[PDB]
Amino acid sequence: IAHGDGRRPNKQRQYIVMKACNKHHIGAEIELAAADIELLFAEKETPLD
Amino acid sequence: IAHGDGRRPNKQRQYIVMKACNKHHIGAEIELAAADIELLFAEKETPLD
Repeated sequence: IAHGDGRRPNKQRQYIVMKACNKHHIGAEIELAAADIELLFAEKETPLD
Repeated sequence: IAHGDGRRPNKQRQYIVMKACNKHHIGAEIELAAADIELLFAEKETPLD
């Protein structure tokens, strides 16, 4: 906004802003027993099995 | 919580808690007079009995 005092005039301006992503990583660890993974494949035998 | 810092991720954990039962015992005493039990089985035939 210009005005009538002794101040210098104002040229038009311009702004340039640079933004960037930030990577994030997540990891969870599961253990599974070897007998558990095995007997999911071994055959049905008896009602207690 | 699975997080992206350098420390070791936790495996799965469980607790097994075993509670018990406390037992309590109450006793009160009752006195029946022998002059009072004796007429409980007797035969009555008069308006005083």
